[PDB]
Amino acid sequence: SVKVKFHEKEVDTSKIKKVWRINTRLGMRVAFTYDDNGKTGRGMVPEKDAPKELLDMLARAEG
Amino acid sequence: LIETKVSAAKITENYQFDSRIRLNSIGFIPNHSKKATIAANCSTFYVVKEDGTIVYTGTATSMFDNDTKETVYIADFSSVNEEGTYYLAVPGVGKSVNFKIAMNVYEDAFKTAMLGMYLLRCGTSVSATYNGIHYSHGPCHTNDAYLDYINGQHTKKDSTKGWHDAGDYNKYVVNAGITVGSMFLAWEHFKDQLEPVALEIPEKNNSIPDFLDELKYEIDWILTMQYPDGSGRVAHKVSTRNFGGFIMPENEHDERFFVPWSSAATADFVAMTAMAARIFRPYDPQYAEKCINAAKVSYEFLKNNPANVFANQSGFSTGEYATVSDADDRLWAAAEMWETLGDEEYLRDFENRAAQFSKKIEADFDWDNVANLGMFTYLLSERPGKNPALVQSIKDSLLSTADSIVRTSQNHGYGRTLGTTYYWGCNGTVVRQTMILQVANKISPNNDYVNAALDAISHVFGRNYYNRSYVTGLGINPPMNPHDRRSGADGIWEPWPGYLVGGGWPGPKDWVDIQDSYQTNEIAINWNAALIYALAGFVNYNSP
Ligand SMILES: [Ca+2]
Ligand SMILES: [Ca+2]
Ligand SMILES: [Ca+2]
Ligand SMILES: [Zn+2]
Repeated sequence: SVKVKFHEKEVDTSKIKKVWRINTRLGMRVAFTYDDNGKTGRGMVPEKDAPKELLDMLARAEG
Repeated sequence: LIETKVSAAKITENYQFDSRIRLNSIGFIPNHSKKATIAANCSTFYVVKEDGTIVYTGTATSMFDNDTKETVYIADFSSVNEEGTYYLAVPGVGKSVNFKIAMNVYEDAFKTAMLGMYLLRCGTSVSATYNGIHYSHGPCHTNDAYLDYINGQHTKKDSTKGWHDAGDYNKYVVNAGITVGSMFLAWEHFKDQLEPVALEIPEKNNSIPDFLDELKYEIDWILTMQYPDGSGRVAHKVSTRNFGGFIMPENEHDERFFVPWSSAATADFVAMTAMAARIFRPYDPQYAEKCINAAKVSYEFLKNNPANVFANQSGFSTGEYATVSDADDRLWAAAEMWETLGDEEYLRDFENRAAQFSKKIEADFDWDNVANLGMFTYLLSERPGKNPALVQSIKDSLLSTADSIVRTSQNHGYGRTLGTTYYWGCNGTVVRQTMILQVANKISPNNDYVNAALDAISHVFGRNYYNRSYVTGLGINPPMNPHDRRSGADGIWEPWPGYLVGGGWPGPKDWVDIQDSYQTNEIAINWNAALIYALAGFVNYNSP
C-alpha cells in the first residue's frame, strides 16, 4: 500500500473503501471514499496522477 | 333523499413549522400533482388557506425511501386546485412553509434563473436589484484573448462576451454546448410560451425576444472561437492559466488565452451556430447568415477530419471539459445542420451515426453526452425524408426512457427523477430530465410525463431530504455559501441569485452549503440551463 496525495492531503490506499472513475469538469479523476478516524471521507486525484496501487483497485472495482 | 354539506372548519393557530415536512417551497399548478414528504410518523393532514380555513383532509401513506433508507409518509393533495396561498398542517408533527397554487406559479422562478445568466455575463458591467439587494460588477475580461497557445503569437483577437462558466470566470466551449443546446430547445419546444416573455436585461427594448437576447450574448462569444487560420477548428476555451482567487471579475487582470482546439468543441460549435442561424433569422438575419456560414466552415473541417481529437491543454489548470468522445457531439452537429438547412448529406450523416447508438435516448445526460439533443431535434423535425425504422427506434427508446423516469420518481420518497444516482452536478441532471419528459409528452401526450417533470422541479425546490431549495435566492432556506467568486468577494451577505447548486455525492445526504465545496456547492451554466428548460415549460402555461 502507498500514499495518495490529493488537494494537500495524504491518504494511505489501505484506508480507501470505494474507488471509481469520473469525468469531471476538471478532467478525468479517480474518486474514492476512505476511512478517516471512523468517518467516511471523499477524495479524488487526476487519473494521470494516481499511483499504480489506486489504479489496480479501480481496475478490480471495474471488473 | 337529502344531502347538505357540513360547514368548512378552521385550524387552531398553534401549528409551528417543522423541518420534517418537505415540499415544493414555490408551489404547485392547478390540475397537476401536489405532494409532500413527511419524515415523521403521521396520518391525517390538512391543506389550509393562509386564513386558517381547511380546504382538504387527507391521509398520508407510508413509503420506504431506499435512497435515505427511511420510512417516510407521503401526503398527496393533488385534488386541491383553487388558486391561492396555503400550508400543510400535520397533526402531531407541525406545518409546512406556505406555498402557492397558481397557473403562473413558476414565472418568477424562471425570471430569476434567467437573471442568474444575465449576472454571469462577461465583458460588460452587470447590475440588478434582486429583492432589494443590489448585485453588480464593473466590466471584466475586456482583453480576451491572446493567441500565444494557438499560433505562438502574442496577438489579441476579440473573444469577449459570453457567460462566466461557473464559480470561476473562464469560458468553455464544450460546456456551452449543452447549455446553449438545452436553452435553444426550450425556445423551440416552448416558443409560443417564451416569445412574449419580458426579462430584466439591458436588451429589453430592442426588437428581439428577451430570451434570445440572453442567448445572443453567449453566441457572440462562441462565434469568436474559430481559429484565425480559417481551418474551422474551434478553440476549446478562453482561460487564465490557473484558477484565480476569490476576487470580483473586473479585478482579475491576468491574461486570458485561447486554448488549442478539440473535435468536440468544433462539433459543439457547429450545433450551436446551426441552431442560432435558424432561431435568430426572423430577428437578426445578418447575424443568422454569419452563424450558418461559420457552422459550414467548421462542419467542412469535421467532414474532412473524422478523428476524435482532445484539446491540448498543456499550460492550463482550469476546467478541462474534456469529453471522452465526440461521436455524440458530431451526431448533434449533423442533426442541427439538417434541421436548419435540410440537405440530404446532413440527414445521411445523422442517420448513419444514430443507427450506431444501441440505446437511442439516455436518462442520465450532461455535457459529456449530448446525443439526446440531436435525437430530440431529429425526432421533432417537420422535415420529410426520415427513415421510418430509425424514427420508430428513437420514439420507442424515448418513451421507454420517459416511462422509466416516471417509475423512478413515483417510487422515490422525494419524487427524485434521478433516483439514487448522485455525482458532481447531479442537481442539474435532475431538472435536465424534464427534456426527455417534455419531448415524450409531445410525441405521446401523457399527464404522467408532465407530473414527473414537476417532480424534478419540486425536488430542487424543497421536496428533498434537506428541506431546502437548491437555488440561490429562491424558496425555503436556499444555498447561502456557493463556491462562487462574485458571492465570495463582494460585500453582500446573500450570494448572487438564481443559481442551481451542483449537488451532493456520492450520497443523498452529502451536499454541504459551504464555500470551499466546489464538489457539491458550485454553480454552472449547464445547471442553470437545465433549470431554465424545466421551468420554461410552465411559463405562460394553462393546464385546463
Ligand atoms: Ca429584447
Ligand atoms: Ca461527448
Ligand atoms: Ca457575498
Ligand atoms: Zn468576465
